Amino acid sequence: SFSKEESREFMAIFPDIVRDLTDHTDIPEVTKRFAKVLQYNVPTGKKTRGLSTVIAYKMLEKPENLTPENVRLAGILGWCVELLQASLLIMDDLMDRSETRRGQPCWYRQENVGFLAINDCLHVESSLYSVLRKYFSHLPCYVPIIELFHDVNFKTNMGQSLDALCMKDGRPILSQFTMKRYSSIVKYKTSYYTFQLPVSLGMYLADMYDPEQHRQAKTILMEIGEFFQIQDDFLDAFGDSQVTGKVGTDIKEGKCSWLAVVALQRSNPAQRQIMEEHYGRPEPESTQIIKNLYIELGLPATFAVYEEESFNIIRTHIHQISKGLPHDLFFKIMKKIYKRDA
Amino acid sequence: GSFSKEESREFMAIFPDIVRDLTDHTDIPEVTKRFAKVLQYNVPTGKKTRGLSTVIAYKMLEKPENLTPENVRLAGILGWCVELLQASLLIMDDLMDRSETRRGQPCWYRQENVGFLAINDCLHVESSLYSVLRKYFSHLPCYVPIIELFHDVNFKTNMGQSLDALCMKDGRPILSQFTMKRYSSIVKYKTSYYTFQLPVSLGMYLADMYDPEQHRQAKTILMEIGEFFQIQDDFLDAFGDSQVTGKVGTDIKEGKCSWLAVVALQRSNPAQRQIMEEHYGRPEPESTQIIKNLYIELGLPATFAVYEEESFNIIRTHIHQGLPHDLFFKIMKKIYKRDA
Ligand SMILES: C=C(C)CCOP(=O)(O)OP(=O)(O)O
Ligand SMILES: C=C(C)CCOP(=O)(O)OP(=O)(O)O
Ligand SMILES: C=C(C)CCOP(=O)(O)OP(=O)(O)O
Ligand SMILES: C=C(C)CCOP(=O)(O)OP(=O)(O)O
Ligand SMILES: [Mn+2]
Ligand SMILES: [Mn+2]
Ligand SMILES: [Mn+2]
Ligand SMILES: [Mn+2]
Ligand SMILES: [Mn+2]
Ligand SMILES: [Mn+2]
Repeated sequence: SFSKEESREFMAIFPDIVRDLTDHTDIPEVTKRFAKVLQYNVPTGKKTRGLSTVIAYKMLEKPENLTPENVRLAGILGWCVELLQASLLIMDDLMDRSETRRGQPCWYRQENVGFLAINDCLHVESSLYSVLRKYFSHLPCYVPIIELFHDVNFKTNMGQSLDALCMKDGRPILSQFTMKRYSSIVKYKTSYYTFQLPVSLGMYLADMYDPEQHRQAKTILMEIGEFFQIQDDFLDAFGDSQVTGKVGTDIKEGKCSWLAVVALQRSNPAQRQIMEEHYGRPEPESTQIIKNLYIELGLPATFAVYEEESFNIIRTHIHQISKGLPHDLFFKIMKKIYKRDA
Repeated sequence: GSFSKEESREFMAIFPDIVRDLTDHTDIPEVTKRFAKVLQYNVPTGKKTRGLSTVIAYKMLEKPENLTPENVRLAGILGWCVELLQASLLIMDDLMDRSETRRGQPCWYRQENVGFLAINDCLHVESSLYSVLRKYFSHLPCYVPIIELFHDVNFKTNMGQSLDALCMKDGRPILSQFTMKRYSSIVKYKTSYYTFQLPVSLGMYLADMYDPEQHRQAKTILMEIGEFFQIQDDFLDAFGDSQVTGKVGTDIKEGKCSWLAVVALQRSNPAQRQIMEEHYGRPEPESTQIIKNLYIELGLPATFAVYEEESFNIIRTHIHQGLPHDLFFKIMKKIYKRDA
């Protein structure tokens, strides 16, 4: 349901994650510093992935099996996803040369961090397998959960690589900016870790190992992932940095974003040359010239129309879900993200 | 095993399968073909001591009658999982230490159209070893312990790296904290766990040796060999031939808490100590050459050569004291007097 009481239930676990990873008695300098890394980077987001892990479980598990112990375990799995999100955001902000994350200067920009952000990134990722070891190592779901986290990370790395290959020799490859390429990027970059991981982690905690059941969840959770990333791409250019918590860099970094794809689809020959000349430039005047074209092409209105159609199209596909999977779970995910401004 | 040609041929024959197993996700050939390039350029170009050690350890810890071609090749695949971890750590390290060359070629992040994308490749190469472990070990009792060992050693290595990186604050090195105590802590976490304990511990788990005391006996002697090994690397950074070592040292420029910088301060007169304060951890080429000229004036090359001989003999005395001694003698014989 994504309610005040669940947000308070979830934030109550976080102190214990910090204690489990920091409280290696011969290097207190580093354990104390890693508490700061966790405190800064892990808990200040919307925590949708982590809260979806708990909601997924509660709606897949048999009502009679929903003990306070079993709910807490779903809470700890959640925070393991947020640990992965944290690691990915530390790296992403370095690679995309971002200014602000979640309302604060990006970790790598801070006084004595810089490239040390690369090590923190890797440290925050490996720390979740330590949390998994302490709480799940005596449960049937231990190996499958470990393997899902390894597979999802590998797939997320490939997403991030395909995302980075938008530029060669300082200029974007606008000829290759297709909706086919776009769909491949968000599938691997976003959908696997953001949407599949929480729901699958819910299924494994409930002992739901049926391959066809996971396959039915995957198909709709990929559609939701695409829908989600298109929202992120819109906000990067037209969002309020005060509300979103970040300054957009998609245009400056010359990303194959949903905006850039649709811009090219609808551009006249003079508008295409603008894109050629000014897309993916370090100059502020170029970024504004591109945003001005985006405005000119009615991409705000175009996004808003798509969002509403896509919401309805996805809902129709959720009503057709089979293999005894709960519909409401997927309606509840869509309700939480539909028309978001952060 | 004895680090022989045939053992390098046996170990290099598995590598094509590792690249096949990770790259041959059919809807994105652009990324899988690029990752085959990332692997080819970053994994097998080292000496491969860690990976070859993992095979040698197993051969010497497993019962002679249980050494099948199947079991030896599994120890090899474990060897490559160690070389994948190494490959990922080196990509990250070169970005952080602002290094020019690695293994005779430009550092990965300096290559045309890499840059900060080297941060993704770093992460991507580490996660790829857990895909290899899954395929070949998921049915064995040693699966979970081997998964966990890697996770633990990675976490430990990350903490090593951080301590190493806190040598500087506000552009100046913290020379008053450059002790042998701090140094022994850096190398323990940064080098010894993944370079020496990991191969041997993997060879034990594949031989179904789960006795904690046996892992604790091996650990004690392998921690000594790691400290020895890192001191050798610290000497080469400043006095090594870059054409031979394959890398241009940056320890003086980055103001690292290296053995050389620790011993320099221990023996420095008050004029020599101010030279360090003024010129250590400076980007300017003239500052790096002044420090190397001070290092030569404190007879540090002769100091290292004496230490290397002493420690080599002291460790051999510790090895003599049901684990196979020749394993630890053969590792020490490989790295003793090395110039790369
Ligand atoms: C996949 C993307 C777009 C990264 C950010 O995800 P969120 O927008 O959910 O970020 P937080 O709330 O966790 O900061
Ligand atoms: C792997 C991640 C973080 C998802 C997409 O990255 P983006 O770069 O598009 O994410 P934001 O910085 O816009 O949150
Ligand atoms: C921990 C250190 C000093 C990294 C280099 O190790 P090696 O000198 O074994 O590197 P390669 O053989 O793999 O190049
Ligand atoms: C690679 C790791 C984690 C060890 C760090 O040692 P260095 O930073 O000195 O590595 P080299 O360049 O000397 O190989
Ligand atoms: Mn970004
Ligand atoms: Mn990005
Ligand atoms: Mn974005
Ligand atoms: Mn280093
Ligand atoms: Mn280095
Ligand atoms: Mn070195």
